[PDB]
Amino acid sequence: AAVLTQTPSSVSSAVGGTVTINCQASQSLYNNKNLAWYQQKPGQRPKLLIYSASTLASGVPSRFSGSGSGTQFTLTINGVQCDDAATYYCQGEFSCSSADCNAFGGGTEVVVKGDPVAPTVLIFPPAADQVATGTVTIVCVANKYFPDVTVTWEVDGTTQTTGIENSKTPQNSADCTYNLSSTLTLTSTQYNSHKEYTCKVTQGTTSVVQSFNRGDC
Amino acid sequence: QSLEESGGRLVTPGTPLTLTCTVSGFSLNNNAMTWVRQAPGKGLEWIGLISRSGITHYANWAKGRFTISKTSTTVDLKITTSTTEDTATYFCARVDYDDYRDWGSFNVWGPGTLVTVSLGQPKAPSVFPLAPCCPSSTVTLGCLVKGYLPEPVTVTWNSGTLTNGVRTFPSVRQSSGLYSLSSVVSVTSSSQPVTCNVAHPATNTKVDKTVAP
Amino acid sequence: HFPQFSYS
Repeated sequence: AAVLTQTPSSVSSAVGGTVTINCQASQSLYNNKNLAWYQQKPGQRPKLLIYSASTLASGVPSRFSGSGSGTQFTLTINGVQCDDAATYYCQGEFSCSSADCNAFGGGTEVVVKGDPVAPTVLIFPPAADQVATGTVTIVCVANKYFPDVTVTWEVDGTTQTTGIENSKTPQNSADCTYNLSSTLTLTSTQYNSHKEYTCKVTQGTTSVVQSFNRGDC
Repeated sequence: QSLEESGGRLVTPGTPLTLTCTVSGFSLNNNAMTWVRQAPGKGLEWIGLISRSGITHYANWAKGRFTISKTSTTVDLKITTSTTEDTATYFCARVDYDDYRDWGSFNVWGPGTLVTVSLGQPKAPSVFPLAPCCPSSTVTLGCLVKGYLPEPVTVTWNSGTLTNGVRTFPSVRQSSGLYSLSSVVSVTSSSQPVTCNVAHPATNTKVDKTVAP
Repeated sequence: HFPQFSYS
């Protein structure tokens, strides 16, 4: 068989920094140099950046470059920008007679560190028609922030240990910021038998909190 | 110059699936094509390809369960027997070689079509408004889109004419196997009510919810 | 031979 071992699996870089990603083939590539690199923005299709190890594809900025031959290949981003937050994949062609004709590396998630921005927080009590369904879902949003946050929920002061689902938007292409939704799901019986619902968003040491009382909304 | 995949749907484990890639702007008589997939949250995985003259090549993992065929304007992927691990977005792509050289790459891609191999039946979302607890000058409103299967849904605001200040979060699959997401929009106190439009192709449903502070 | 894909 034939594989590409791509390292690192993830990396974070400040704006203006340099990121190099490595692809090591387990056997020589077809034509010695047929290794390509793709960018994939979250939820989007892959886009070819580099082919034949070092050739820049159509519509690719000059800060991307590639090098290598034989079994060791690299992609470099020279002066990373917020828009470069993405997952990158190498792809090698092999002789079809001796291996799979093509394979991908496992990917590298690149996080770009922009200017620090503290979140603001919003909490959304359940619409009136939820509780009759037997389940209640409360939503908390953390707005426009960098770096990452942690979210905790408190129901009458008790930190919740289940029922929480988080979803983070892709980093903003201009300023690197995230947005986050955090959802707490309870039974209607649980919801109706507690009062204070708190979403706590912590960045480093600094927490921001939003709360409501079921009685008030 | 463009590719479009179709056929993604909810699939019962053990049953067959055919996907199609419709090609615009070139003929498959002159262009090799490949299928690639990506499981949710995972990496790209090569499946197989078909040459200009119709020679097929498959990944060893795929041989015998995946079949590619084509016309001059379409290329298909048939999965003989599907399993949970086949849940993925499936992409078609042009393979970049000619009679003089092989560049090695896949240089034109479709948007992908989503295959969900799972127990369950198609289930339409429940849509609930999101609004703050009880005027503020600037307010975020939204819609929670809960309990649907399969992906995707599409959420627009005011029929797609409200764009600025929208954040539609990635879906999350709950432990039940159903999906949920929220979409929020920032408005101001001078705004008229905002309407979220939630479409779920798998159930041919379209639901509107109008939200105001 | 070449293109490699155009041979079984």
